Amino acid sequence: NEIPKPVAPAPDILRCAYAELVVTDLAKSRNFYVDVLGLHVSYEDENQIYLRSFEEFIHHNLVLTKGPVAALKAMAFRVRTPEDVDKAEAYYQELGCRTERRKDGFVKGIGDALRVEDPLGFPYEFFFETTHVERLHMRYDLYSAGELVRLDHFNQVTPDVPRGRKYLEDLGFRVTEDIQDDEGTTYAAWMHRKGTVHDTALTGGNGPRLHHVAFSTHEKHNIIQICDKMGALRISDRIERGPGRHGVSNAFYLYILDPDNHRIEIYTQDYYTGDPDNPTITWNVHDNQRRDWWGNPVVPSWYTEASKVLDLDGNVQEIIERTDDSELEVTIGADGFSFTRAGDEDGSYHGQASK
Amino acid sequence: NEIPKPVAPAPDILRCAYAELVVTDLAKSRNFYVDVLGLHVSYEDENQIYLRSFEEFIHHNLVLTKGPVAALKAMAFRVRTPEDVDKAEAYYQELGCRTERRKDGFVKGIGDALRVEDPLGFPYEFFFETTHVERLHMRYDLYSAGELVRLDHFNQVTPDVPRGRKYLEDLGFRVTEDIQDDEGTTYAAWMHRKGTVHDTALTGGNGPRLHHVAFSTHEKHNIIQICDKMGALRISDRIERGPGRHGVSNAFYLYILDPDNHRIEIYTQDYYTGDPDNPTITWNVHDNQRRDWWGNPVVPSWYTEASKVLDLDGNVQEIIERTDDSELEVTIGADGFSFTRAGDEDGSYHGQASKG
Amino acid sequence: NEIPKPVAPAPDILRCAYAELVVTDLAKSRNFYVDVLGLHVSYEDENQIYLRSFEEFIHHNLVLTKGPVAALKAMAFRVRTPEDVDKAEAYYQELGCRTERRKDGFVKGIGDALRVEDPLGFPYEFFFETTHVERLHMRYDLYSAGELVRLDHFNQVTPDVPRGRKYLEDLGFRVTEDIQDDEGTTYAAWMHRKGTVHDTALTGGNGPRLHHVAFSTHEKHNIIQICDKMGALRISDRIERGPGRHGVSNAFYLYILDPDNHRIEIYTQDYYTGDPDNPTITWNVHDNQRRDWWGNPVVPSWYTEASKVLDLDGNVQEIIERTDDSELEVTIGADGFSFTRAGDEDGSYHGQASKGFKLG
Amino acid sequence: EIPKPVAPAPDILRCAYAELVVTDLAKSRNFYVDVLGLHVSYEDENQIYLRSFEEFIHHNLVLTKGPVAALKAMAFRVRTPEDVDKAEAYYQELGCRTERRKDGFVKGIGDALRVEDPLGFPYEFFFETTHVERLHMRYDLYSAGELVRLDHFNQVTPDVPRGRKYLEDLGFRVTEDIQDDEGTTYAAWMHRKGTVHDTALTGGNGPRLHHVAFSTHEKHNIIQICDKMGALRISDRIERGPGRHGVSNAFYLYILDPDNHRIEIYTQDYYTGDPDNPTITWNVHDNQRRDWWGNPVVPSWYTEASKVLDLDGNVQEIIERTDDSELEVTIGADGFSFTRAGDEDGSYHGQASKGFKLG
Ligand SMILES: O=[N+]([O-])c1ccc(O)c(O)c1
Ligand SMILES: O=[N+]([O-])c1ccc(O)c(O)c1
Ligand SMILES: [Ca+2]
Ligand SMILES: [Cl-]
Ligand SMILES: [Cl-]
Ligand SMILES: [Fe+2]
Ligand SMILES: [Fe+2]
Ligand SMILES: [Fe+2]
Ligand SMILES: [Fe+2]
Repeated sequence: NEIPKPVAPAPDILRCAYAELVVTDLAKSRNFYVDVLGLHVSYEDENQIYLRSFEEFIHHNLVLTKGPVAALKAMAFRVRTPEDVDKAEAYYQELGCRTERRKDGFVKGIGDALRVEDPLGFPYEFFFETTHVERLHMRYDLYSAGELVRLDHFNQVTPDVPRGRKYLEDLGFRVTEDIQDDEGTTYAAWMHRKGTVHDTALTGGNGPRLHHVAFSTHEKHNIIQICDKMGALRISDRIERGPGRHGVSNAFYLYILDPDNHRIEIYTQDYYTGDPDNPTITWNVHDNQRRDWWGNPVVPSWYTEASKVLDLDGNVQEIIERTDDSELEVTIGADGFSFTRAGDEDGSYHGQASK
Repeated sequence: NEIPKPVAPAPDILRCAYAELVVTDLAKSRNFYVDVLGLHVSYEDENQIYLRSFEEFIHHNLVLTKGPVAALKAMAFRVRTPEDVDKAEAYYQELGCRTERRKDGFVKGIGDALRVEDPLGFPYEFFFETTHVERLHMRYDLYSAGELVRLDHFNQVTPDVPRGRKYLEDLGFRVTEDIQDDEGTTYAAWMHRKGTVHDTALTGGNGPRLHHVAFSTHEKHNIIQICDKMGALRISDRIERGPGRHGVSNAFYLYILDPDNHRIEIYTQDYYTGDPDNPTITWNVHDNQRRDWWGNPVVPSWYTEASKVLDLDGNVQEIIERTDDSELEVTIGADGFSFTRAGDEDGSYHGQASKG
Repeated sequence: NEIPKPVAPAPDILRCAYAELVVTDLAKSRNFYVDVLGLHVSYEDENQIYLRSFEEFIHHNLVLTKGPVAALKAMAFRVRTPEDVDKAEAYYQELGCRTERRKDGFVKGIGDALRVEDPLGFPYEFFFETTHVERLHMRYDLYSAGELVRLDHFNQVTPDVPRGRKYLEDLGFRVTEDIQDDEGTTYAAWMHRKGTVHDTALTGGNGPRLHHVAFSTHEKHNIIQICDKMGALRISDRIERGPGRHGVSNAFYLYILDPDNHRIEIYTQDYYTGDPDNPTITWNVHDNQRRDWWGNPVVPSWYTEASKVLDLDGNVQEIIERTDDSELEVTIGADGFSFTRAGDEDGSYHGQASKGFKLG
Repeated sequence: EIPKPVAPAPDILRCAYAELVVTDLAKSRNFYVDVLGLHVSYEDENQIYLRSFEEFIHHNLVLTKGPVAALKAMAFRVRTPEDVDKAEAYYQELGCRTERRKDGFVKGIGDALRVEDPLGFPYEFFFETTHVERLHMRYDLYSAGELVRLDHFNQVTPDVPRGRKYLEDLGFRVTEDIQDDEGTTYAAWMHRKGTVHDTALTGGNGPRLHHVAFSTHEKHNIIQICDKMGALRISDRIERGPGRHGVSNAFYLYILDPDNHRIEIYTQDYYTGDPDNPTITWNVHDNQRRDWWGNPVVPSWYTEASKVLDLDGNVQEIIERTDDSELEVTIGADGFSFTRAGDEDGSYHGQASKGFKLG
């Protein structure tokens, strides 16, 4: 059942670059991503909105495409050279995956691009060529109190984390942190190319589903302001979880829900991982500071809800149920538990979440 | 039932000044307030620790007094003149309250002071005279990433909020914000002298009990650091609620628990209330943004748990039960309700707390 | 030349409330205060713009009034009761000052108001009645990265600081901080009613002139953002001084210049002064951490330039020259001196400013 | 011209640490540990080894007691052990003096190569290093001014294009630079790790070390360092700032250690890891290029820098810049700068911005 390593060389992946999300009401989505969140328009028409963060120079970090069923259509990684698109094609072909190459791109402002149904059922895109736009990094006349400054990562729900981890490691992603138990189950892994804690991450669950797309801010007060704004707009019900400090990654975070329930994380101030012997951190699944360092409870919807993903024909990918133990069940379910201090019943929670 | 307005003039109260808290293990409490929270020691011996915030010049903002039963011993307000302590004494005597006056103070660093058992059963102190100490407001060589800069307010649990409110208004406190419902019930009120949202507040519940004492920080990141530090110390279980943004008050906040479960709020960035026609804001009790503006749920312990208070002899005040509706029950209990948008079923909660 | 204490009781002043500035080009001024700084419009027409801060509930904190000569037309203080406007009139009449009373106000959204040519030549207004507006304190859908949240203070240039200080003390302002030297000269004083470091302040120099109006932010990053935005708009030449940490007041600060060179300070995180025995802090004029705690030099324009003020007829008040020693001259001038550490030659400056600079 | 070797360049990850010679170890310890809050990895009577809050390698700064304060080595970590062999072959082909120590020059570094590079600078290349407790979640230690990473070095060298070409051959990519309309280069910034820079060249007499830079999380952390220095009554050791840079867009501060070694505190520059990352060239007369808010650049910033040592520990001879001086063309008596290109309003002629002339 393992995914064999191709003999063909892996493409040299720089970073996560953009996501294409199918949305059902383009105007409602535009209000969320432009008016609430302040992303910058790179192109729009009656069918699509192309958006970028404050410090981006490539054409976009987010494409909103009107469609009948809300879903992730592609999660796109930029590769180092044009020849790396050829490498990506040969690599996935050797893996036995369905691939589609468009020499003029799938979306505006991207050139030669390869989309694939990857071995975990996810629609990945690889591209080098992209239309450069004005880098807005010093446009403080446009800067919002909640400004989103970079695209940081994706998070994928998949049933077998070790299987997916090994596949991503072969593609050159390096694991930085993970969550395990003493019995040897892996519940989640984080992995990177660009020298932050992650470009993508695997959350154990029924999949393929897209858990979230994450944008960063400069400072913690910028995340606070997003929350404050949502309260002023009386859409606080769309704040799912946070704001908090993560255990894994050490980042300050917030999770919010778009009009189609696509989950967006806002994230800041993780650490440098670019050294090849970067120390890998393993948390125990029962540690109540692993996800929220302050011990705040993880709402069940965070574990159970995630976005559909599409195949290359635009149809929804069938889901495979996780057979490994469930993080939700072992921590906050009827027979779950967590601790503040390992071995101490004081500050422990049994069959219950924290707080 | 109503508390009459005295003929005697009310004392001119400046602000909340300090609390004296009884604690059971002086060493454990010191470690919390000094090592974890960073408050500054004005004086300490084997029985008491006198602590002050970064910007304070009066002797202290907090006195920890070792004793057998953890409780509030005195909540103190400073008055404008020495003659206002005379006014306070005559005022509470007309109210028929027990009073006790000491020209040399009850605690170190306070001179002529009046303590009273007020009409709600709380131990109030009024004083003018205090020993000035080094104001540490520019001692950035001492400044902590979580620095507590000022004492901001107290919050009192009392069963009948309107009764208490009228009494505090006659005493010169002005109501800035409150929480009511559509059936004539008041659940909470905030009231001030110094021109911030409050110097004290009333929370409807069984009482007298002390809900919390609140200290300010300069910035929101200072509150975040307190949380981060508690995680590093592996004492995140002592974070009760927050961090968040309040609806009422608009302040950024955090609630933590000391070793005797006394609740401390960290608070920043409320607004100016010093004009006498300052607009009074009333929230509906079912508005899920009233306590946490982001809609985060209020944990039941925040409603049910609070500190004992002492009388002037040092004995615990008997608790009188609230008969008015319970904010817990009407918002997050089995028959509770809250809304995100008034009149919208979407984003409303029936018989449970927000966010799952 | 002491100003006597009246027998008539002083009005009970709450706080500074608004300033009326005469501006020469209303559109250019609106661009600065609304588009650059983010203040909120309460009312406007062809002649005036009425602006308020994020947390204000009275009608306005600033009125911009088109006129031929840019100047301060009124610094306004709110009093506690309607009766305090009568008290103000009686008080200033006893002081021998010219006064003008308008039962329906001088500017929109203010009711019964008294304006006075005060003993230092400044146009003060006292009022209680004002039209309440929507308080925007939780309108985070409007909140700017540089949001101005309150009006904090005024600062006045006057030739004789002790004379003015005594008069303001009789009026009920308490001095929180001052700058003096060891030879009896007062260079500046800060004084309050509302329980912050100040509602107004006196800066020694030729006057009457208005030094600045100050607005506060929530946090230091908000002030940084104003600077950053001015850079992006390529108007960094309108940043006069800062950003910095003050010694006096301990506030984080920035000084900028509007289209008519009216100086605006942005300010945050001073301390509580409401207790009646609040300790008064006196800094020595030669302490190089007194104005900028980090030792950064005070640009000469900060000491020399300030706005004209008008009398009740709208004519510019004549300027009276300061004869006391000049803060500029004694610190950064040719015979000037400043220290980092009292009594240490190392980190001291002789005949020049700090950090490697001299007067242009 | 410095030729491109046939031998492959070592794969450089990032700047890693500097070794600074200091004259009074206790006074230097007070500055770096007590004032700035850096974390001790090792110390004795001869040296102090210091790391930032988020570091896992042994150290980011070695303070070595010696007779003459100077930079002794600026060290870059390479990707594999074999890259140290590549460094050695590369610099030997360049004709540079090299010294190889299989067990390191300083504690907590293993196999290492030091070289006197073509610009006169003592560079070290290493892979092997002793891992230590990564303190990134130790909020019980976190100070209000916490220094979280080593970010970069800045080198003073007389001929910027000559140095830039050599660094490009070594794999560094230019992100930003400062030039004039007549083709003079005043400064260039260049990176390996995907930030604006790992090292930078400032036109001037050299070799000299301009500064070492550490990062903070947020801008308020830099403000606190200034506030703390005021409280300690050492504001005279704040040289320049705080400010926002034009070049790099980072929030910054420059301070001076007890031997006048300049330390920058820096935060919130941008991502440069894509290979077609857009370069940005600023005009030397643009008064927003160094401080975005137009604050004047203090003359000492342009004239003063640290000595550097050769592999024997002797001070490297200084070679004079012959290209135009940035100080002179901008803030000297014949200099000029502008706020808006072509606008006399907001321009400065023969003095610095904001009303000052040179002291
Ligand atoms: O600790 N977890 O909950 C994490 C850590 C990093 C992330 O970006 C995330 O989405 C989850
Ligand atoms: O803009 N300059 O002054 C710069 C920009 C970045 C730096 O790291 C520096 O030392 C100077
Ligand atoms: Ca003298
Ligand atoms: Cl609340
Ligand atoms: Cl000043
Ligand atoms: Fe994430
Ligand atoms: Fe409170
Ligand atoms: Fe001011
Ligand atoms: Fe630098």
